[PDB]
Amino acid sequence: MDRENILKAVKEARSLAKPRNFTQSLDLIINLKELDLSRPENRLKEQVVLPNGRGKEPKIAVIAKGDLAAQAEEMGLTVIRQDELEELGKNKKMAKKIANEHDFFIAQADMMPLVGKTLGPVLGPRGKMPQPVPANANLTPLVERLKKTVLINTRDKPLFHVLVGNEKMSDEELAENIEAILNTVSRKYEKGLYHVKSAYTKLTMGPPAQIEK
Repeated sequence: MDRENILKAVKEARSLAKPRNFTQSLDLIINLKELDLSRPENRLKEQVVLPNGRGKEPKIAVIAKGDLAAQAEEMGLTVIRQDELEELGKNKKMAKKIANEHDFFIAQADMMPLVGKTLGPVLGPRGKMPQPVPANANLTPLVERLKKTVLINTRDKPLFHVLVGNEKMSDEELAENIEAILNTVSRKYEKGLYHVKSAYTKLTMGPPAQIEK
């Protein structure tokens, strides 16, 4: 899992991927070996800020009110104010829709029990429960980080995928994105990257090419 060998598997995944009428994204498949995923201390669940971003920007919703919601409308983010949160509670159709349409949710801190009550049946099963920020937080740092945030999640199984980017990125960029994920498996566990049995790269409709080591 050294650079020149990630760069090689990124290149072999591209070359083997028959071109399509959309920009295919590159997925990383990690196989974990020797770990007990019945103990939660061994389950990886991290937010990694990829250095080079993630291909298309993720849609972000801001459940707030006041200045914090004045900033998000300004940034062009989807704003769900308190009033609109109450109606969404009565309407499970419109609630599964906002959830399946946004990648990340940010809620104003004090609105979280009210989001727990109203949108909670939706986002919680979906894993999109909002990240709380102070009522006076500046959303610009936060939204910057989140535009390049993906989420490693083993749940209970020795296997996971993470998107590391798309076709329109260089091999070098996708190398440093994959290396940013691997450096995280390595940081968690004390034997390090010994728990990576095999690791593959793949385009959306490409074949998978394993990273040599």
